[PDB]
This record gives sequence, C-alpha cells and structure tokens, in this order.
Amino acid sequence: MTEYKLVVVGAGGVGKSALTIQLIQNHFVDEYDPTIEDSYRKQVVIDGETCLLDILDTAGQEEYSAMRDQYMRTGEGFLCVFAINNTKSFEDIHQYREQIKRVKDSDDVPMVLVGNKCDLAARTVESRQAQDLARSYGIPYIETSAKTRQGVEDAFYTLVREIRQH
Ligand SMILES: Nc1nc2c(ncn2[C@@H]2O[C@H](COP(=O)(O)OP(=O)(O)OP(=O)(O)O)[C@@H](O)[C@H]2O)c(=O)[nH]1
Ligand SMILES: [Mg+2]
Repeated sequence: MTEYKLVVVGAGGVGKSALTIQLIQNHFVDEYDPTIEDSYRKQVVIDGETCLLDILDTAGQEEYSAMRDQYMRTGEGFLCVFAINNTKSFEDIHQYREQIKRVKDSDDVPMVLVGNKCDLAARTVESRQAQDLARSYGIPYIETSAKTRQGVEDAFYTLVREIRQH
C-alpha cells in the first residue's frame, strides 16, 4: 500500500510524542518521558485510501543534531510542533523549518505548523501570530491538544493530504 513517511519535529516537551501516541494509541501520556527516536507504523484508511502511516517521533534534545539530517531526508511530510504556552518553542520553529528545507533541497516541502497544548489557559503564543507565520511559509496552521485529542487527527490527516498534493 501507499505509505506516508511522516516526521514529527519541534522543541523538547512541546508534545510530539503525546500527539503521536494519541493518534496511534488513543490516550494521553502525562508523564515525563523524553524521546531519542521512536517509530510508529500503523495501517489506516484516510479518505477511503488504505495506507501506512510510517511516523518518526524525534528528539527535541539539541544534542541529537546528526540524527536529524538523516530523518529529515527520508521524511515526506513534517509536523513542526510548538507549544502555545512556550514562546521559545515557537521561536525555534524557524530553525526546524530552515533545516528541513536545506536538507530536502526544497522550499515547498509538505508541512503543517502545529500549535499544541491548546487545552491550556496560560497561552503565550497568540493564534494570530502562528497563523501569520504559517501563511508566510505557505503551509497550514492547526492547533491541537494531545490531552483532549482536539485537532490531532486533523493535523496528521492534513499532512497526508499535503503530501498527496505535492
Ligand atoms: N496540557 C497538555 N500537556 C501536554 C500536551 N501535550 C504534551 N503535553 C505534556 O507535555 C509533556 C512533554 O510532552 P511529550 O509528548 O513527552 O513532549 P515531546 O515533544 O515528545 O518531548 P521530547 O521527546 O523530549 O522532545 C508531558 O508532560 C505531556 O503530558 C497537550 O496537548 N496538553
Ligand atoms: Mg517525545
């Protein structure tokens, strides 16, 4: 079947694993459990197409740079995640986007900007500023909560659709 190589990136603790585990395992992980590199393979049906989601859940730790170019080259689509209560994670998005573009030789790679932890009250990043950033990249902006599952399928399925349209 058609396989989609999806890669979730972003700063440490923004919820990359929590989003992925919600998608694949239907629950919220509330624990501290930093990732090195996890792979998830799941057969799904999206818009009537049988497909395999091949998802790589990456490390936010900056001490894992080298591993990054490797996975950025083979991924077809990227979720670039920040947390809406962590401005530094938002500011970091530019560095992940630039790194992906450079290793993929492309300024138009399938990507979604994901503002996670939208269940939380203490927001520090306004949705308008992330939407503006996303428009500047020409990609969709989707807000999510791994906690409540708000937006989770929407983000991953939107990314699959971006890959389909590439
Ligand atoms: N309130 C809430 N907390 C969340 C949400 N997403 C993740 N978290 C919490 O934030 C913490 C870090 O979430 P992870 O999913 O481990 O973060 P990560 O981006 O995978 O981190 P690294 O693997 O270290 O890069 C955890 O305590 C999760 O429970 C979310 O949408 N809402
Ligand atoms: Mg993780």
